Amino acid sequence: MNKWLDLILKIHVHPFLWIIAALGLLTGHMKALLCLLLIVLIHELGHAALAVFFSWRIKRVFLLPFGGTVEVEEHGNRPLKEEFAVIIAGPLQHIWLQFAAWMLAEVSVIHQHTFELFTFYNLSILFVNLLPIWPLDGGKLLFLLFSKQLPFQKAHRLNLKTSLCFCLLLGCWVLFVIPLQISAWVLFVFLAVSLFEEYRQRHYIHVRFLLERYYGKNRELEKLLPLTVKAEDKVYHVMAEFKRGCKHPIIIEKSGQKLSQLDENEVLHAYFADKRTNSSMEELLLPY
Amino acid sequence: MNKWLDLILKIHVHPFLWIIAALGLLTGHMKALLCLLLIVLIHELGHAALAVFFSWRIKRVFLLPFGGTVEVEEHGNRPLKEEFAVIIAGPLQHIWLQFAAWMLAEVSVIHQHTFELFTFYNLSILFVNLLPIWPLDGGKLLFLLFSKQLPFQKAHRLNLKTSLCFCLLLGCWVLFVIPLQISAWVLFVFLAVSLFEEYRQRHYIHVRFLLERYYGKNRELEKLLPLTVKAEDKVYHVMAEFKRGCKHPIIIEKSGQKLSQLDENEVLHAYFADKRTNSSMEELLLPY
Amino acid sequence: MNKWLDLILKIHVHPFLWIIAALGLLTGHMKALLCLLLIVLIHELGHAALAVFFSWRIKRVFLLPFGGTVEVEEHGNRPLKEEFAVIIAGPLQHIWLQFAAWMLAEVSVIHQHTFELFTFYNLSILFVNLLPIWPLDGGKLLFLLFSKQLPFQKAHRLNLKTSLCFCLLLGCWVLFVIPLQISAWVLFVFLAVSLFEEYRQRHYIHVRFLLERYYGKNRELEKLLPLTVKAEDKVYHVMAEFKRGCKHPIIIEKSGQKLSQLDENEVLHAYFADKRTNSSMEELLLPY
Amino acid sequence: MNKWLDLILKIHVHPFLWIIAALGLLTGHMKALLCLLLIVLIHELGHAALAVFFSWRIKRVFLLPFGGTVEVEEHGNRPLKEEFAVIIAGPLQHIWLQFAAWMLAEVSVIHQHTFELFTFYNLSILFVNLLPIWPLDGGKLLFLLFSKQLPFQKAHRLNLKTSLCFCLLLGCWVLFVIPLQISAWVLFVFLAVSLFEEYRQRHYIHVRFLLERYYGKNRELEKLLPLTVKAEDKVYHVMAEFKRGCKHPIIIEKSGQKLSQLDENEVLHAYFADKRTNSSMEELLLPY
Amino acid sequence: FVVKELVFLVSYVKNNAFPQPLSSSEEKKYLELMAKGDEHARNMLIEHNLRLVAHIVKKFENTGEDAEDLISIGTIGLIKGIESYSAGKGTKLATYAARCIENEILMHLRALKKTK
Amino acid sequence: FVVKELVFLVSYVKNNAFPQPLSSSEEKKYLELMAKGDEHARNMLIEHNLRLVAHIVKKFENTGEDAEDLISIGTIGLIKGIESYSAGKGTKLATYAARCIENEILMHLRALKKTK
Amino acid sequence: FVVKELVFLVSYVKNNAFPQPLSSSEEKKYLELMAKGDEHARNMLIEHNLRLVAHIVKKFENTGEDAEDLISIGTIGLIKGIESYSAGKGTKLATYAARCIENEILMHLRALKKTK
Amino acid sequence: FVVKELVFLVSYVKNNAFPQPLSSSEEKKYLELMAKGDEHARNMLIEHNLRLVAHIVKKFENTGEDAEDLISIGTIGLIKGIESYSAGKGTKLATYAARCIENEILMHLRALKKTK
Ligand SMILES: CCCCCCCCCCC(CCCCCCCCCC)(CO[C@H]1O[C@@H](CO)[C@H](O[C@@H]2O[C@@H](CO)[C@H](O)[C@@H](O)[C@@H]2O)[C@@H](O)[C@@H]1O)CO[C@H]1O[C@@H](CO)[C@H](O[C@@H]2O[C@@H](CO)[C@H](O)[C@@H](O)[C@@H]2O)[C@@H](O)[C@H]1O
Ligand SMILES: CCCCCCCCCCC(CCCCCCCCCC)(CO[C@H]1O[C@@H](CO)[C@H](O[C@@H]2O[C@@H](CO)[C@H](O)[C@@H](O)[C@@H]2O)[C@@H](O)[C@@H]1O)CO[C@H]1O[C@@H](CO)[C@H](O[C@@H]2O[C@@H](CO)[C@H](O)[C@@H](O)[C@@H]2O)[C@@H](O)[C@H]1O
Ligand SMILES: CCCCCCCCCCC(CCCCCCCCCC)(CO[C@H]1O[C@@H](CO)[C@H](O[C@@H]2O[C@@H](CO)[C@H](O)[C@@H](O)[C@@H]2O)[C@@H](O)[C@@H]1O)CO[C@H]1O[C@@H](CO)[C@H](O[C@@H]2O[C@@H](CO)[C@H](O)[C@@H](O)[C@@H]2O)[C@@H](O)[C@H]1O
Ligand SMILES: CCCCCCCCCCC(CCCCCCCCCC)(CO[C@H]1O[C@@H](CO)[C@H](O[C@@H]2O[C@@H](CO)[C@H](O)[C@@H](O)[C@@H]2O)[C@@H](O)[C@@H]1O)CO[C@H]1O[C@@H](CO)[C@H](O[C@@H]2O[C@@H](CO)[C@H](O)[C@@H](O)[C@@H]2O)[C@@H](O)[C@H]1O
Ligand SMILES: CCCCCCCCCCCCCCCC(=O)OC[C@H](COP(=O)(O)OCCN)OC(=O)CCCCCCCCCCCCCCC
Ligand SMILES: CCCCCCCCCCCCCCCC(=O)OC[C@H](COP(=O)(O)OCCN)OC(=O)CCCCCCCCCCCCCCC
Repeated sequence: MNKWLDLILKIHVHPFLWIIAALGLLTGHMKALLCLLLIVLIHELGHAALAVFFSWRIKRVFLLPFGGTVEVEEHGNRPLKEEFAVIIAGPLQHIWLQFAAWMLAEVSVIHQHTFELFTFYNLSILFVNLLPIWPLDGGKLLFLLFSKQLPFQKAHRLNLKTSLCFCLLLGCWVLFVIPLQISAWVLFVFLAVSLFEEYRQRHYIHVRFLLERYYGKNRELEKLLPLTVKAEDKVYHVMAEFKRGCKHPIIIEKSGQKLSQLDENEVLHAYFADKRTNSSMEELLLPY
Repeated sequence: MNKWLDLILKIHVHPFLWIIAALGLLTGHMKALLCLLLIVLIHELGHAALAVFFSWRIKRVFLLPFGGTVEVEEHGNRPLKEEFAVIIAGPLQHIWLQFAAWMLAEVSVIHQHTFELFTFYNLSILFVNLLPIWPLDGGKLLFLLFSKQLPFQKAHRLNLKTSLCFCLLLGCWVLFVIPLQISAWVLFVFLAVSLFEEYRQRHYIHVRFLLERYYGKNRELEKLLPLTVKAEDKVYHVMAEFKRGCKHPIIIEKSGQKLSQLDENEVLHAYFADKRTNSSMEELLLPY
Repeated sequence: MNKWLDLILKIHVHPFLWIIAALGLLTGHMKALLCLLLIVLIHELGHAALAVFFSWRIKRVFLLPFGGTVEVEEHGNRPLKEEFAVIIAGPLQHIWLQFAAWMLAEVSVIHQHTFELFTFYNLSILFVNLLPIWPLDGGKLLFLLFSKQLPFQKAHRLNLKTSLCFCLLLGCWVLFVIPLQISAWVLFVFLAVSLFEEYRQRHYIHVRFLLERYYGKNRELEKLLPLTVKAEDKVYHVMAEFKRGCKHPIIIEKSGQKLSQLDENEVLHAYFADKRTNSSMEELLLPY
Repeated sequence: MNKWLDLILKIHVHPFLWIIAALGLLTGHMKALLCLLLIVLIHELGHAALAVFFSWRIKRVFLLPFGGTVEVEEHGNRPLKEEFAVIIAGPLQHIWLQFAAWMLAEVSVIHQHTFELFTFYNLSILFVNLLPIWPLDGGKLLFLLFSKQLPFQKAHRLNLKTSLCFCLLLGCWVLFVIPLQISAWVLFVFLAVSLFEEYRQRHYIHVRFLLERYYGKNRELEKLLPLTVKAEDKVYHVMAEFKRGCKHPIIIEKSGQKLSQLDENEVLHAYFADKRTNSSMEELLLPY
Repeated sequence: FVVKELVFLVSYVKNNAFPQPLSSSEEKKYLELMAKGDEHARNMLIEHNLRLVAHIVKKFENTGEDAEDLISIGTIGLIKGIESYSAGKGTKLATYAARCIENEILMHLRALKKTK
Repeated sequence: FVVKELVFLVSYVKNNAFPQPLSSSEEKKYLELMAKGDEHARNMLIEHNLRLVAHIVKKFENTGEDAEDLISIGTIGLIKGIESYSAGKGTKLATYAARCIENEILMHLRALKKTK
Repeated sequence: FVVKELVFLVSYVKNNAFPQPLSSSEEKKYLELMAKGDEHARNMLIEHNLRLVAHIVKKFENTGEDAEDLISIGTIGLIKGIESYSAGKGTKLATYAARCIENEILMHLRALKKTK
Repeated sequence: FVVKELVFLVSYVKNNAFPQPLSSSEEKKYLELMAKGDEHARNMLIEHNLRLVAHIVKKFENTGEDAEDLISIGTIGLIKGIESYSAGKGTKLATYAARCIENEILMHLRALKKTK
């Protein structure tokens, strides 16, 4: 994949990482630094490769002073299978690192006391990054299950609540057990900041999802599930009852006895074409 | 007078070296930083001085995080003696550096322990900078030795083969035998990168050499060595069998019989000015 | 809901505080930096919260090298109760801060020596921030006490005189008695600068107060207090004898004889809308 | 002087001075810092005031991390008396600082152990800045005497030579006596850099001097000294024999017997008007 | 046990909310494709200009109205401006889009004020 | 005795006097509500524009007048400008208000000179 | 035994291949000396312009030709362009040389195609 | 003795060689005064443009000639450009002065080459 090579060629680095490397060079902690850099770099390259395969919109691979990120540009507009396969490509890749390390140690290329450090760091990083807090990698795995079981908005809110509860639990645990170990405090602050920034844009996320659902290109068409809704609610309040990766025919109820059956196409056309934002749905049966 | 000041106005410092020095000052590594900086600076000032004296086109005296470099713009241009004098100026300053250090330590200005470290670093750098790997200083001396016995193209191919073999052996040793030694991985990677970049540009050097040869106006004519050619190969194969600093009369062989000698200047004139290329010497024997 | 988050997106940090904290971390002053920062941050968040609740126009929560500041844009505008509630919110958080610190130290999370330093700093800051010097917190309470008894202009002059006298006494003490104490010279200079800047702008406050009074639309009418005036002074001297939160019917004295009461709204209307200034009340008694 | 107040209002400060002040604040060396800042600030304000009095072209008053400077914009184009009075205004001013310190100590405003530190620092700074090295303040006092005794160019060159010799002597003294005390090394490198930068622009300095001498506004017209020159030298070579603050009528010699008497006006007009730069002077008697 | 040293490092994928603004050549290609007729190109053109809607909504604060309806009206204005854009005038697309956003918000605000 | 270990610090509320200038969106809304009827919009418009008079009065300094009358008539001129604004002519409110207040102060100066 | 305390370091001379482009003053002087007669000026002019053919040859890649012939024909075209420069037409030497070299390579390619 | 603590601080006056470039209003005043006739204004105008002489002289290096005569010729060119400047064309003074210096240097170089 040529695009993969182009992505590898233009990896950016934060300035503080150079200072950390210089400090570690003049003290003698270079082996651990190289181990951590290699682990993080491969973990991120797996995500980058599986994102390029599906032809997403990757912008930049980054190396923070406390890890690395891949800055993709897709939020809530892709099928569930792709957003699961891209996420799972990270943790499912430490296995071959472990196997290669074991083989190299057995051949006696590297000493015994080096093989232990690599295994410890590898397993520790995997277990830490498997935690169920947004964004990490457990939160983005629980959110998919929630969205498969619940509509988009309710799943989003429940994810936010559970992530916040777990973040406070982790903070309390850190405070009572180990006030030291700066890395824990940095991780906690990063989690809190990221949670706040994500919570600040729920409406824009929902808007992106709805506009994606409008120009649907019929990606591997799915089943149809009808909705029992009365003709007394707002159209925006019923638009918030759409399930990801499914089709939702509308059943209109008027005074106990249903009137007719409506599809997503005409209501979506009315909302994004007739300038009727939040008027009503009682006249959607006969618009004009 | 003024050329030396102009040279002094050319020194540049890499940004990473500033951070290296700033962190080294605080940690306590000060008795070695001055020694390393002084040794590198003098070793490069020797090259700069004997390059300025012979009227070469200096560009910088850039100082790198892992050593120093001076940049000129003369590849395969100047005669053999100039290049030999410029190159040999490097591994000579160490003698007077050691003599001055011993004199300064005899009158007890520097403690005995300091004297050991300086001479250790001096000898180490002097012996490392003599390895037969391009570019360093051993490789360039070997190239100068080859250029005085073999044609230029063969002398530029065999050097590239030998340096590659030596670099591969060094890389195998430093990766699979010695434990870590972060200061040697940088050397190996830099050597490999420089060798690859030099290999990728093997034709521009030849064309520059030919252009320089054509534009010599009685530039101290020297040893004459006639050469013989056959009717099979074109003029390009004839041009490849040229030696540095020698004029080569060419014998035209008309399938066993020899007509007369062929001047080099007329061959170059037909190749460049008369534009009479893409032809064999049979066409050259019967020009317009 | 959302207003508190909007408030959170208003905090700014002075550049010098970053350097102060960075140097303090390395030297070993870490058990005091957190205490000072936390105390200041809560003491200001109290003001910010009870200013946001009453619908005031916040601008920043700027944090200074020698303390913190919150900036509003309401000078002599809001009623007495609002300003009293906003001001008193400062010297109240210290009670629950001390209670929480004692509770946290009783279950042995923080060592006994740490508890002493925190309560020392808490009481010191609380008692320093109650001095009767403008602006601080004591000066504003004294200003409220003066305003609830005296006309506005006299209450703004007497406060500015008293604060000047107190600041001069403090400056004399700190310069000629106590040895150095660099942390007090900053306080003295800041107090003097703020007092001078506030003295230089004594007319815009009055005109803003008059404009606010004129543009009240039955803004919870309250205690009525009629006033008497004479034929000598103009309308400006009549306007200066107004009290905060009171409506003052005016008696027109025709050299001993009283005609009738004069409404405040008509006086303000003639002053601003009817353009009828630069005249005495005799002209007002006989308008167009 | 309003311009003096304007100069005081816009004093610039180097960023590293803030870091030095922050480091001093967190360690406890504030008294010495304030003493040094006060001494340097007053020493520079004296220069600024005496420069403003004569209506020079001041640009900016600066505070380096190792002292302060005043960046005037006049070089070799002013009468000797002004360039002496401006220079002497610095050292002639520590006297009143010493007297005020003594009086304050006697009144018992400050303790005994503070009065000693101020006197030590004051006298030490004066003695250090009285050294005869360009630029400092002894070099700019010796250069005036040299220019009064010798022509401009010769005085400039002799000043440069003596300053360089004294700089090397000081460097050797520092190396043999106290290798430590970073301040000495900073002063030494600053002196070397300043000497080099000044030596780089001798021709431009001379050009400015000659241009000022052309449009002479007759500033307190002075004596006249004739020059014995033969009509066989270049005009630019005889232009280099002009004494500062004097008039130099020209006596032209042709083969032992002088021809006539020439003034500076006509030769200078020929040089800067007739485009005759470096042809000759034998035809200056009858130009055209 | 070994809790004293863990080094909590992070590795994840960051989902941007608003994609960064797009260049000129391929945006002209997008408009040409839309003129030919394609829904996907229209979708990309719309979703690459949500930053303008974000700024217009945030600077229209200090009014008390909730953000959901304002965001919806801004999106409607943006889609109307993109669909009805005319390249013959000779102005940048972003300015026309922002002006359409402002006009639509003012038009809805007038009706809201009339209603209440 | 306890001194030399105090660290004084400070926390206050810093009531500003001149509100920051309005952005390019609130002025049109305030003008529209004023047209449909809102005195609070007029109050905000005449309060957010008090920065100009501060330099206007100081520019008429060193002439022998107490600042009280100058500032009062400057606010009067600001009311003049706000009340009689016609924004359709294609100009900024700031320059109109500045012209009106300077004309008002010039009228006061002429009247004072005639009376004296 | 002595290793782990070496610090290797390096010092070399790094002969460049393409000289840096001439400034806006030396080209006119070299052209004038060439006009009055100087072959060294021609040598410097043809040496300070190798980057042009360096990118031109790579631009004519993936077509099935060896690099030696392409670089030789590019240098020949560069000599063509530099020899017959007429700077009075109001253009830069770089674009004239690039046009000359690309045209000469096109001539070579057409000749090769006709022969084949 | 007490040599161990001295703190070598510096305090001096810095003489700039080339004064920093001047603004527009007072330079127009300087040209107006020169048109009226004044030597001091001409001196200031000349000495405020020595930076150009510095740059054009330093970029004319790589020729072997000494710097004294080049500096003198640059000053002569600058003074000739200042004296003969015409404001009717409608161009910046600095560009005209630089072009005059370049022309003077080229003319003197051609004369030196012819007389060599
Ligand atoms: C353009 C010029 C550039 C110059 C750069 C700055 C030069 C600064 C030199 C820094 C440097 C080499 C760094 C090379 C990196 C360059 C490669 C660049 C790559 C760029 C990407 C030289 O350090 C030397 O300095 C000497 C002077 O102090 C000292 O040796 C003298 O010997 C006596 C004999 O007489 C003298 O009597 C006496 O005075 C000195 O004892 C030692 O400090 C040391 O030998 C640091 O060395 C490092 O080695 C490693 C062990 O491999 C050490 O690791 C750790 O050691 C234990 C202690 O924690 C730990 O327990 C352990 O966990 C860990 O193993 C480090 O600690 C560190 O020591
Ligand atoms: C994008 C990549 C990002 C990579 C970041 C840097 C990664 C580099 C890791 C650096 C680091 C972890 C600390 C991380 C904190 C930074 C968190 C980053 C957040 C950024 C905001 C190495 O930690 C490991 O390094 C290994 C090196 O060999 C060693 O393991 C060994 O290997 C094999 C040998 O036999 C064995 O098999 C294995 O059993 C061994 O254990 C051990 O040092 C350790 O395991 C630093 O070590 C830390 O531990 C100790 C000293 O040890 C220090 O305590 C100090 O002690 C006092 C005496 O001085 C000080 O007075 C005091 O101050 C402080 O109490 C710490 O202060 C810190 O120095
Ligand atoms: C928006 C928030 C801003 C917060 C800023 C950062 C806050 C950092 C605080 C820094 C700071 C005050 C600095 C105030 C400046 C602020 C004014 C701003 C002006 C801006 C322009 C507080 O320092 C306190 O910190 C405490 C915690 O460590 C310690 O006291 C605790 O008490 C126990 C009781 O229980 C605890 O048990 C125990 O744990 C601690 O011992 C001490 O360090 C100290 O009391 C530093 O104090 C300084 O005092 C001066 C003596 O006047 C000292 O001078 C020197 O002392 C000798 C030792 O060298 C020298 O020999 C001598 O030569 C020199 O006299 C300094 O040394 C330094 O100490
Ligand atoms: C624009 C203004 C610029 C101002 C610049 C800063 C000016 C501030 C001066 C700061 C400074 C001079 C050093 C200057 C070096 C920087 C040069 C600047 C070049 C910039 C590139 C103060 O020096 C004076 O400060 C006075 C404060 O009171 C004290 O005087 C007393 O006052 C009265 C009391 O009774 C009495 O009457 C009087 O008799 C007393 O003497 C003394 O400290 C001293 O006289 C720093 O002190 C220095 O000395 C010693 C510790 O003392 C330190 O040695 C360290 O010791 C080891 C144990 O830790 C360390 O392990 C090691 O590391 C180091 O060996 C030094 O390292 C440094 O700390
Ligand atoms: C694709 C990327 C490679 C992924 C896997 C490679 C790394 C696995 C873990 C090894 C330890 C991490 C090294 C960090 C530095 C360090 O810790 O030490 C570095 C150790 C030091 O050895 P020593 O000082 O302990 O003893 C020294 C006793 N002589 O030298 C190394 O190892 C160098 C790396 C191995 C060299 C080969 C490079 C990779 C070739 C391909 C690998 C095999 C591919 C699969 C084969 C089927
Ligand atoms: C115009 C500028 C003034 C120039 C001269 C003033 C300074 C002279 C030197 C004094 C020491 C330097 C102070 C640095 C800080 C320090 O070192 O300590 C600072 C000392 C601490 O005193 P303490 O802790 O030792 O004892 C404490 C025992 N109570 O308090 C000061 O002094 C403050 C400065 C004096 C206050 C008055 C300000 C100046 C008024 C005018 C001065 C007189 C003018 C002439 C009168 C005829």
